[PDB]
Amino acid sequence: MVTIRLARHGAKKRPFYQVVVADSRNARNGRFIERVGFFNPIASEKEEGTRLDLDRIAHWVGQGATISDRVAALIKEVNK
Amino acid sequence: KIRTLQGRVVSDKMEKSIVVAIERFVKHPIYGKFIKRTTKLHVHDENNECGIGDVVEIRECRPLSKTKSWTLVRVVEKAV
Amino acid sequence: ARYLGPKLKLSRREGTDLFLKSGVRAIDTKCKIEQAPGQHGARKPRLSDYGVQLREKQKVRRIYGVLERQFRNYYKEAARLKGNTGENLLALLEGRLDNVVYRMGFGATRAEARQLVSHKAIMVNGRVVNIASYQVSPNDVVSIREKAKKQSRVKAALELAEQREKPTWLEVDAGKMEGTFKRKPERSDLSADINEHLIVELYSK
Amino acid sequence: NIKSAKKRAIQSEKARKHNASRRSMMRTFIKKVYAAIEAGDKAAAQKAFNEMQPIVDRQAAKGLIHKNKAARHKANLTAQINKLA
RNA sequence: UGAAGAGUUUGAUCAUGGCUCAGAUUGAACGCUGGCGGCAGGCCUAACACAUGCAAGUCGAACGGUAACAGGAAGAAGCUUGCUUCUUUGCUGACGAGUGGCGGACGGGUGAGUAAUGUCUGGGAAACUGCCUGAUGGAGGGGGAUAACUACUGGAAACGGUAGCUAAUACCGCAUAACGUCGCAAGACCAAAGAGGGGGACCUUCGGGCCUCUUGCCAUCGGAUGUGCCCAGAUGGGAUUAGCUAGUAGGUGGGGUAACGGCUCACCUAGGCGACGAUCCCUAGCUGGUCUGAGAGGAUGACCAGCCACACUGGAACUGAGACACGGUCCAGACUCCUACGGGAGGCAGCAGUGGGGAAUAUUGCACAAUGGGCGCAAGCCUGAUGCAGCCAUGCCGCGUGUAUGAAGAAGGCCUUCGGGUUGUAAAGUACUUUCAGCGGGGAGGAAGGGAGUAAAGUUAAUACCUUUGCUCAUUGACGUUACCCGCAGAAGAAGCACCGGCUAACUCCGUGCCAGCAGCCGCGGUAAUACGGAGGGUGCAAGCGUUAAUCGGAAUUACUGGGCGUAAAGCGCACGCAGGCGGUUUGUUAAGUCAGAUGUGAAAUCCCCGGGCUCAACCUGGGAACUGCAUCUGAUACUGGC
Repeated sequence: MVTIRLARHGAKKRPFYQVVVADSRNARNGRFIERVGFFNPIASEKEEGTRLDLDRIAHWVGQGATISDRVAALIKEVNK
Repeated sequence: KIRTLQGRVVSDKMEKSIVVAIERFVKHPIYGKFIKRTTKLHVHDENNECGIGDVVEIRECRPLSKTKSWTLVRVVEKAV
Repeated sequence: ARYLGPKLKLSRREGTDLFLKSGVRAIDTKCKIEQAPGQHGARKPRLSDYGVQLREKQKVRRIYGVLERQFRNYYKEAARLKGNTGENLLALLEGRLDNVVYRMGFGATRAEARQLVSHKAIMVNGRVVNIASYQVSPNDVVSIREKAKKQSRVKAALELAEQREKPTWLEVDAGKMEGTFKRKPERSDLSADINEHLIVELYSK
Repeated sequence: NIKSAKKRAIQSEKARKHNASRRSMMRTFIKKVYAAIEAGDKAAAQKAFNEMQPIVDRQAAKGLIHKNKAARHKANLTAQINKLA
């Protein structure tokens, strides 16, 4: 299915996430349809350390796309 | 808009087809020199108002047989 | 790796003091009584232009005690931001933590200041720092660590620093062992008796 | 013979015979319409088609021929049966 | 995101002309030598070949059952007379094996093949698909199977067979229904399964009614992503590889297939192809990229992403939504292993290790603790995926081997008619501070997510699942003797390599004696080579340094940026000329080329330019820029092209 998921980046110990719309078929790190922003689990001292287009998420929900629990916690991390 | 070319008949030896020559007539991208660059297509026509040496106008359409997708529109010079 | 070469023989070799064994005395100096040339000056050959570059390259690196590849990194960092490779290269060496500890007066030599960084006796932003190559940020506070703030050799370095002019780009309090690094080193108070028209011919190529 | 995959092989080999017997079963009904086209007889091929559609519709009900072949089996001959009917 | 210089033709000099050096990348390899950590890389070779083990399992919320563990019971007993190990009972939870469905086309691996209609940039129209998403619809009945299990049996074995018992979300008839199809219509076909969690009020042979939620089954077509078909542009070279094909060129028809089409059989016409290099061969996966240059360009496309082809040789079909199915099926060839001689079995280019090979590449490793994927709605299970350590300077980057003071300048060396110089403020002495290390102490973060209670007129039917900003708690560690800090002495335990007469920075002195030994050029050396070996001092770089291999930057010596042909590379001996290229002026016309405006396409990573994150950098990551073009739209209209 087409799903909204966290793509794994940042390499070792301090991971960094790119929030993408992708198909769950085959390859884990396969091709990705669209990016909607970035998420940092680590303190960055900036009030835009994490960035999301919540209206573009609502547009991809408007395509019937699946949501992942880690991205629901990211929508909570921008305080909805 | 659809793709259309002007060219000339180079063989009429078969009944329901004509062999048509088309050109690029453009500069070479690393020498500025004009290059004619001729390509041949096996064009469909069951009308038989044209023959070898006639200047002809052809259109891009669906495949009709193996490697054949271009068809006749009109005779451009009308020499006979 | 460490150079381990001589302290004052090199100062004499290029006719230019390196602040090595010479920063605090004028009498009883032990500087080999300012060595007259004897029969050596009459037997000194001329240096080549390739060697005149190398004499400058080594002098400018060794006065700050830095690594070659880091001095070359500063030559790439001085090329950007309309900084001039002949102008910001000096300010990049001068802006290292191992030289900020020296210009705050905590050590009477650069090696006695680098000692405090390498022994983790310094902190910046209240955090312990062991990196001598660290580039100190503007309006940030540098201080001696709690477990090192009683050193009489640092109180004695400050007893002498109270008699010196300070860089315009920083301040320091001799009581607190603490100072704000106000700005990156500036050409309005930064000057050196080095061949600034020659350091541009380096790494090219 | 290293991933203990042996049961899928017998389920596939059982399905081979079975799917071939599904095709054989409906091909026998098609064979009998083209034989009725050879019989030159009063509505005989239309009657042979009236018994064939429920055998191709069932063979399409789980897969096998349901993409376009069932819609061919229900249209490729429907003007020829109309003749001598 | 921007611009070289220097060694070198001689008795001189100036052209013309080739050679050379400082630099760099690497799955490198070798030798001297090697302190800490993190991050990356690590069998390219023999597409040769393996003993051993691992690597892919799983759901009881589809279920005939019960190999076990809890709890109850029964019982063989056990005895300690109130309970229990037993060891049986399938009851409840739950679950080994099987039935049933999914996963295995994920996870990965190799780069042999391929100059490819494959790949890359961009477009065309005609179809097919599971989960997902949307729309419109369906939920009746029967026949009996079939593992397991039970009793038999073919065989040396791999590997099965006979006869019976047994359930479903496994099988098959009959029924039922358009959105689907046949009959100009009346009419008719073709489907399937539920499972589990909770219950207020009310009734009850307290069995069910009735309420309800989450998640499933079937019907025939759209949407996304995916897959298939067509095409223009772009890709390495050689003709001392010149002829190619005739299933070939064009067409028609049958047969098959998801669409299209030579895909396939049969036939009709007579071609088609090559000069812009077909045919043939060599080398090579391609791209984002990697590295390098100011750039045009050059070399190279490991590891990481976006596609491909392949997995002992070759052919083939089937299974699934998807497989020309690498660990699936059949068959021969080769190779092998086993044999009870009757026959059989197998695939290290998944992770280790070994044999063979080679210049050369790790453990026959640790855990599943976090993350994705798989089964499962969730608990739980699996995972050489994933997390990590071990072994390897193979690369990147930071960082340790203390700081200060200490003399006509000691002991020891090297230079030295011997004046002095230099090792050297170095040492000894003294002061002074301990990072890293070692050892003991304390010890984070990676342990969230889920779960329990609490709260919510959550939605639903307010406390089934599930959701909720929060509060409160028991919990989960391979790495690990973690990071970080404390404590204890005590500078304590931590350094090489090549070179030093010119290009070429560092300076002498001794040995070798045209012999040995160096070299890129110079040439050296025939007993003052500071050119070969060593010593003292020094230079440079440093956990590296030198050497070799490949390929680049110097290179304006392949040429647009930015050359040559009288004498220094070369104008063809001459004329003619096919194929190809260029061509005076004026007024229109169409708007291809052109120019303008605008939109899409130009992946992530990577670079450049500008920032941010742990104490820095490595590493990670936000911004700006470009991807010159390609595709399409609407204008301009000089000039060329067409008219």
